[PDB]
Amino acid sequence: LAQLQVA
Amino acid sequence: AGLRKMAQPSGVVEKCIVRVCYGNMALNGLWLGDTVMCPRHVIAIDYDYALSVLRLHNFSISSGNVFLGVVGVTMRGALLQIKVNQNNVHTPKYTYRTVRPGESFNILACYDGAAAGVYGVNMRSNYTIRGSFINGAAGSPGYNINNGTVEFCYLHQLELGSGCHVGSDLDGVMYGGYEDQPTLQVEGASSLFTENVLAFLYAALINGSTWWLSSSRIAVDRFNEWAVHNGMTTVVNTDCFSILAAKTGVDVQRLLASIQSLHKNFGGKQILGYTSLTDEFTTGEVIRQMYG
Amino acid sequence: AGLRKMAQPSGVVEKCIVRVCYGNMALNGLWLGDTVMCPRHVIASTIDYDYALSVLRLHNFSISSGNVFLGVVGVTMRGALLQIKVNQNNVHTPKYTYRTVRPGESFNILACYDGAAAGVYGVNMRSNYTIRGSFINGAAGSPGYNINNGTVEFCYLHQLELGSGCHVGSDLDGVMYGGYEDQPTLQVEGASSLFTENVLAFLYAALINGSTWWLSSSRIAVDRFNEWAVHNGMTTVVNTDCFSILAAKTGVDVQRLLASIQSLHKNFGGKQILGYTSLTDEFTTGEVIRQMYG
Repeated sequence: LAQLQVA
Repeated sequence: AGLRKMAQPSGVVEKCIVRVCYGNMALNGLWLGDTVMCPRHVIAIDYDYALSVLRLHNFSISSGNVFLGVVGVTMRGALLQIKVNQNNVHTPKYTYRTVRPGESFNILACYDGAAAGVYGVNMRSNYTIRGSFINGAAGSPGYNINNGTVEFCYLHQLELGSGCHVGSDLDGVMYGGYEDQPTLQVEGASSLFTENVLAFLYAALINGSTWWLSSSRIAVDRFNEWAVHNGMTTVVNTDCFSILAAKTGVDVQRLLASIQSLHKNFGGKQILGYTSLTDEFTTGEVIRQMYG
Repeated sequence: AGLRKMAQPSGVVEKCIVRVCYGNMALNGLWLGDTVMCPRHVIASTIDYDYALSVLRLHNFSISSGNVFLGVVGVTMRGALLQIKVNQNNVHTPKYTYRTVRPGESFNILACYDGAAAGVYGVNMRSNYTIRGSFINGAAGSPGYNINNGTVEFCYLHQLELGSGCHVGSDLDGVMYGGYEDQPTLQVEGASSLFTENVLAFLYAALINGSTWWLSSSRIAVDRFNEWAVHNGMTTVVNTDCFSILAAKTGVDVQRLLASIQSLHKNFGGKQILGYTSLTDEFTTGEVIRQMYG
């Protein structure tokens, strides 16, 4: 699970 | 005296940060001239389809309290290139440059379109950086400053399962070819950049740390054979150490032998506060901090 | 995820740096309103600073913001600083306060040369009132600061380097940290100890980031640990309430971390924690809580 760091 | 990982002053970049919001998504953008660049996942994936059904008015882009009107959006690799209705009058002289493994740059960590922190990093051989970012950090820029010209080299994109960090360049090209997708990706193995470790040891000598210094030498050729079995990069050229070797009177071959003994063990001692070899400092950083 | 020693953004401070020259000396000053503060050693030829001030000519100062020179109106002694009154107000003066930091507290250094910011990094005041900096000749007058809700809190102006390479400054009231003399005499830094409350914060950051290899199953009471600490190069633990949220989030109490600290002493260097020296003391509970949770 790559985490695309958008809020 | 001293050696510290530091950043170049962030003021000229701070005035370029904006908040970019779309739907349930919020991250940071970089506002230069009349364009805002941000990671495309803010519209999340078939990114082309996402763009095709975009409603421009669903954007909220702001610089502090100042809202920016969206004129148009185009895809730029893993970035959106957003044309806005106002020029950023505080746009600095700037370039874009893609960095290579082993090179240092500055991260301005941003949340909600405002700079929160600044720290230096170094691009690993697997194209990740040792960052500190939590959710909302995407779009934080990486930069270097040369002669007052800001060279933008990174926009933060994602964190891998192991916790290390991946960005794209400002051309929209992801470092290391990682995908801006929520999929299982694992970063490759990484090796210590020997050239950087050498720079660190020269810094140590200049700061009076000599306990670890070998009387022995190892030729660059023989070292490189050991290196590839021991998680370190090869040394091909040593021109970048001429100044430091002259300042200290210690040649690269003696430092390479020292590296071999220190790679396994520091034996409970420290070198400039470290208990393990570090490759985060380039020869350039070391020369600047020692000599200005 | 991750943990890095960061600086707060330096923009608001950068516009306050000036170059201050007098005679053969050049260093940095901090220009706020119509005053420039700088280390008083810029007027030195032991130094009798009162004598040096008595023979000073105002026209011998050269103070500049970029290529703009400021007219000098007056000078007053302020401990180890000079307060120099100038004929122009800095229009970029932020809202600001002064505060003297205490050992174990973090702040930001803006390293300056020739009246211009060159680098920015976070530091932590040591138990012997020195900071682990990187400064070379010309850095005196470089300011230390914290930013709290839009107000810049100035807490340090760089003064000198001791023989060991340790860095010492004064607060903005002109009081030297640690009582070191702003003189070129031989002084040695006091004994320094690792700041245990900060090591505790660091180990909580490590747990939150999935690092548990070093975690002891044993426990030691705070006061018993403190007796050990002062014979083992570490400071006593005085504040524990600050750890309440971290203990709650991790399920690990302070007494367990204290036992872990003792054990980390006994194979010191055998392994890093989050890529750092295992007994890192440069992070405060506040810094950790910010980087973990925002």
